[PDB]
Amino acid sequence: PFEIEVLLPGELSPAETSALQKCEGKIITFSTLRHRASLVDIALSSYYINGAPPDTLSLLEAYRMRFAAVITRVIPGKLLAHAIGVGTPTPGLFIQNTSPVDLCNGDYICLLPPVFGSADSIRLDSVGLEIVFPLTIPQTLMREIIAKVVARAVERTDVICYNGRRYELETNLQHRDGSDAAIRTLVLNLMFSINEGCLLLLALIPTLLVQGAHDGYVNLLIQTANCVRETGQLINIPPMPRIQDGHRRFPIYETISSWISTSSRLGDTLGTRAILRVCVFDGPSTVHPGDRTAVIQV
Amino acid sequence: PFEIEVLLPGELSPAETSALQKCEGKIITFSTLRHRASLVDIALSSYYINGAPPDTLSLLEAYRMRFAAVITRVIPGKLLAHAIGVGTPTPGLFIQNTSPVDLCNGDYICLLPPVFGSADSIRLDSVGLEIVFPLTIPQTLMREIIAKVVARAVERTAAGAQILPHEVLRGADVICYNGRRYELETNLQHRDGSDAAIRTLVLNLMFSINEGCLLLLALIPTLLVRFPIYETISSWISTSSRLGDTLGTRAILRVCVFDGPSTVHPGDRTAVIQV
Amino acid sequence: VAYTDRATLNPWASQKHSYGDRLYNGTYNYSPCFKFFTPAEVNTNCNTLDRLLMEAKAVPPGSTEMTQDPCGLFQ
Amino acid sequence: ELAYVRDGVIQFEVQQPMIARDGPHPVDQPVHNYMVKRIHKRSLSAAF
Amino acid sequence: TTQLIQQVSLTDFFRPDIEHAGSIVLILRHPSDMIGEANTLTQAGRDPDVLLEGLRNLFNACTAPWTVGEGGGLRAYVTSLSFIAACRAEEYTDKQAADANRTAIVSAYGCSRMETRLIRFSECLRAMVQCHVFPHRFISFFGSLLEYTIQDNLCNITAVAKGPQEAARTDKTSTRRVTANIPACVFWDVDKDLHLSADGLKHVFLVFVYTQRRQREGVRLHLALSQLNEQCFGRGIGFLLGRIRAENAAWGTEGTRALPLVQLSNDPTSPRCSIGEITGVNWNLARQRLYQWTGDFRGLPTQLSCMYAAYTLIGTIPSESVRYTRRMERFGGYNVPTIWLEGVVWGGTNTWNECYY
Amino acid sequence: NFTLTQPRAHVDLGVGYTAVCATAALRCPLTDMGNTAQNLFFSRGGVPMLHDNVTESLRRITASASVC
Repeated sequence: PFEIEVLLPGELSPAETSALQKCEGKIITFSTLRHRASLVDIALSSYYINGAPPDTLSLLEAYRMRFAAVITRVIPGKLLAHAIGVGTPTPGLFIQNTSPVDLCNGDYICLLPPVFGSADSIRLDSVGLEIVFPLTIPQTLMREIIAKVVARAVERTDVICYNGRRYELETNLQHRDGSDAAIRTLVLNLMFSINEGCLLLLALIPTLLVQGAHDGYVNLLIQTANCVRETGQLINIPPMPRIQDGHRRFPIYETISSWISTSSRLGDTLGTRAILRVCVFDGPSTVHPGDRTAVIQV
Repeated sequence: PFEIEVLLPGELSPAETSALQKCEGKIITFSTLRHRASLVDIALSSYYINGAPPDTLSLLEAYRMRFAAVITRVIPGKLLAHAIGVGTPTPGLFIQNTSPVDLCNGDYICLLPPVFGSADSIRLDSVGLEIVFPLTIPQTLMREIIAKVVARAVERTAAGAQILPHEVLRGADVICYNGRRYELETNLQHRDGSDAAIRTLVLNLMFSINEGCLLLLALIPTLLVRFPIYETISSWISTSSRLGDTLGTRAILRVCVFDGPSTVHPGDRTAVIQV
Repeated sequence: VAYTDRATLNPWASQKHSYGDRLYNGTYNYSPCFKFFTPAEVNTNCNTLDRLLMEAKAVPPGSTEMTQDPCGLFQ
Repeated sequence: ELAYVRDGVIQFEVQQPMIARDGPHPVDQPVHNYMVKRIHKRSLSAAF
Repeated sequence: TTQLIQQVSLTDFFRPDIEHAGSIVLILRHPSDMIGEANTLTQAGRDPDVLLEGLRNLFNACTAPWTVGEGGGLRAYVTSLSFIAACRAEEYTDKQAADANRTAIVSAYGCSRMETRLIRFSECLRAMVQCHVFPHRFISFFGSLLEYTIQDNLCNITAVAKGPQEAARTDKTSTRRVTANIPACVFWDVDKDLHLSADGLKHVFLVFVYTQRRQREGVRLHLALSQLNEQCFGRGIGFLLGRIRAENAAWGTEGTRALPLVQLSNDPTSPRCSIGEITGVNWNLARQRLYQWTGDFRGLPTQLSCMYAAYTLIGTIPSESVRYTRRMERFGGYNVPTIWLEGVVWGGTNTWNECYY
Repeated sequence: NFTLTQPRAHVDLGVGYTAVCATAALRCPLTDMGNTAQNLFFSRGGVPMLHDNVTESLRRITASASVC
C-alpha cells in the first residue's frame, strides 16, 4: 500500500549503518505525517521548547496524541517506513522482541517512554537528528506504573516480584503541567461514579455480613478493606425508603448502566489503539530474546 | 500458506454424520493453528487450568483470547480443514444460522453462551468431546442482557438475605422485534451451578461502587455548602485498571446480510463478510 | 471384590465426600491430586479407558491414552 | 490423472489356500476375503 | 472488500424521482421496542400521554398502516438524505438559501400535502426528543446506495461499500468514472483552534449533540472533519461549546454536613465494632445516635444529564490534501447550490464512543 | 512473489496392524526436588475465623521452577 519516504541524512556512520542493515526491527513514533519528509519532526532540541526537561505526564499525553508506526526494511538507496492507517493488511514488514521479557500471543504492543531502566543512548554523528530506541513493555508493568504515578501525584498535593525476579524503577516528577488534567479527570470520575445505589448498599451491611458469615468469601475483601469496615458504621444507614412508583421504576438498572458507561469511557481514555494481532505457526507462541519472527495481520 | 487437516473419529459414523448433515454452519477456532491438530485440545476437557474446572469467566477469557474462523464442508466420508486468511481466497462463503434467535441486518458478532438461563445446548455425552458454540448478539443487546441478569442476581440475593423481599421483581420488561414475542424468563424454581461465580463479581462491583462514592466525601466536600489510608485506594485503582482490559469486548467480525433470511422463517441462507 | 480377606484399610479416603470434595474440589479450593480426588472425572476417565480398551480388543487408535503420556489407564 | 477423481476407490481379492486335497474333509465353499482402502491427498506449500 | 447488497423497499421515506449520488441512509428502530426499553428509564417527571399521542399521530400519518409492524421485510426502516437535510440542515451556513431550498423541495416533491407531513414529522421528533429518550443507541452502520434504474412502480437500488468503486469502471454513469459529491453542510470552521497545519490524513466524524433546557429541546446533526485524535474529539467539542456547556449543566439538574473529623479520628479513638457489636447483640435497641446527615435525598441522576457530545468514525478518504471548489450544478426541475468534491469514499463502523463532560 | 505447490496423492500397500515398536533410550531426568513448598498461600484461602490476625502474623513471620 502507501509508503512514506525519508531522506537519508548526510555523514553516514558505518557503525550504526551495519546495525540498521542487520536488525531492521524497531518501534518508532511520529507526529507529522508526510509522504516526502527530509528532516521530519523528531528533534529533542525542537521538543525541548523553553529548556526544561519534559515531564512523565507530558510525555504520556504527547505519545497518546501522536500516532505509531513500524519500521520496515531499509535499503541503501532510500529509507522506507510503514505507518499505521486503517485496518488493512500490510505485508513486507519485520518485528523483533525488543522487550527483555517474553510476550504473550495476541498482545497489543504499545509505546511508553523509557522508565524501566537506563537504556543505551546511540549518539549519532549526523547533523539532522538522532534516534533513541526505547525499551519498555506494552501493558504488564504499565498498568502498575500508571497507578503508582497517579497515586504519587494525588498524594503530593518500587519493587516488583514475579517468579523470583525483581524489577527496579526510577520515578521522575518535577512539573505540574499534568496535575490539572489529573485532578480534573479524577473529579470527573468521582462525579460520574456517585449514584443512588450507594445509599441502599450502605443500608444493607448487617444483612450482607449475616449472609457472609456462613459463606467463606470474607478474607478476600477484609485483607484490603481496612478502612471500608470502619467507614461503614460512620454513615447514615437509613431505613427502607419509599419509591415514587412501584411499576416501572428500577434504580439498579440505571446505576449499573451508568457504571458500564463510565467503565467504557475510562477504558477508552486509558486504552491505546493498536491493531496488532500476530498468529504463530508450528513453533510455540512464546517469544524468546534472540530469535526472529514474521508479521501477521488479523 | 499452509494446509490444515483434522482426524476423523472412529466407530462414530452414523450419529456424527447425521449431526453434521443438519449442522452445516458450525464454527471452529484454535488458539494456535498447526499443521496437524487433534480434537482433544479444543474441547471442554482441555479447558482445565490452574488446578480448577473451567468457569464462565475462564470460557469468556478463552473466547476473547482465541481467534475467529469458519469452515464449510459437509461430506459423509471426508472431513478436512481449510486455510482462513485475507490473502488466501475462500470460495463458497456459505454459512448457516445455528442460533434460532432472530437477528437484524448489520449486527456485531460476540461470543456469549446463554448459560444463565434457557441454555438448551444438547451435546454428546457418550465420548466427552463436546464443542459448545455461543450465541451471537449485538453489543447493545449483550449489554442489556448483562444488565438484566446482574439485576436479577442482585435482587435475588437481596430477597434471600433480607427476610423481607419486595413484591416488585419484574415490573414490565418485554423485549420484542417489530411487534413480536420473546417468551423469556418463564422459570423461577430452576437452579444452576453457574451462579457460584457471579456472586463474587457482584460483591466486588458493589464494593467498588461504594468505595468510589465514599472517596468523594472523604477527600474534600467541594459540592457540600498508623493508618495511612492509602492501601484501599491503591487496591481500588489496581482493580479498576485490571478490569479496564477485562471489559473490552469489541467485535471483530462483521455481518453483511443480503436482504433477509429470517423475514418469514429464521434459519436460512445468510451472507457474511470478514471486515 | 478384589481381595476377600478384608475391606479397605483407609476409611478416611474411601467414602464419597471423605477428603476429595472437601479439599481438592477446585471450586471450593499435583496432577494426580486432581486426577484421583473427584468422582465425576474419575468415573469419566474410567469410562474412556474402558471404551478405549474395548475398541482395541474389537479392532490407530491415534496414539492416545495407552501411549504418549504414561501412568494413564495402567495406573 | 488427478484433476478429477471424485475420491476413487479400488477393490482387491485375496485367497487363503492351506493345502491340497487328500481325503474327505469334506470340502466346502472357500472364504473370499477382501479389503477396501481409500486414497489420500497430500501437498506441500511454502513462500519464496 | 466490496459487496453488492440491495434492500427490498418500494417507497419508505423517498419519492420515485431521479436517483442521485452522495446520499446517506440510516436505519431506524421500532417505536414499540424503544418505549418498552424507556418505560423504566423515564423515571416519571413527564406525562406519558404525550408520547402515546405522538405515536398514534405518527401511525395515522404513515402510509399503509397495515404494512408497518408486520409482514416480511417491507416496513419503514430507512430515511432518505433529502428529508434529513430539509429537517436539520436549514440554519447552519446560509439561512436565506436554506429556506429557499427547503421550500423548493417541498413544492416540487409533494406539492399537495408536503407541509402537513413535514409539520407532523417535526412534532413527532419534538415529542420523541423531549421525553429524554436517545434513539442513537439502536442506529447501526449502513451502506450508501448507488444505482440508476426504473420500472413500473418499482425501484431496486443496490448499495456499495469501501473499496475500488471508482476504479472498477462500471461504465454506468454519465462519465467514465463515478460521481462523489456532498451537500453544503458538511464542513465547519476549525482553524480558530487548529491554526497548525493539518499535515496528515484527515477523518470524517458524525456529531449529534443533545440539548437539555426548560421545556424546550432540539437536534443538531453536525458533520465534523478534523485531523485530531478520537480521544481528543470530545475535549475539542467541549471547549468549542464551553459557552453553552455551563448552561446545559445548570439546566440538567432536574428530574448536608460533611465529616471533617475523619483525619483526626482515623488513628486514635476508633470504635471498630462492626462485627463484635452486631453478631453478638440483636442491635435492635442500641441503634440510637449513629449518623443522620441532616438531609433526605432519593436519586441523583447525573449520567443522563451530562451527555451532550458524541462522535462516530464514519467515512474515510483515500488521499489527504483534499481541495474543495465552490461551483454550480443544473439538474432536475430546479437549480440548487452544490459543492463538488473528489477523493471521498464511505464505509467504516458505527462504533459509538462518546465522552461526556 | 509466488508459492510452489505440488498437489499429489498416495495410497497404502499393506495393513496397518502388523508392526513392532520398542523403546531405545530416554533423556536423563533432572528436576527440582527436596526442600520444596506448595502454593497453598497463593491459591486463595479458605473459611475465615476470629484468629485471622494471629494467623496472618504467623504467616508473615514464617515468610520473613518445580513445585510439589
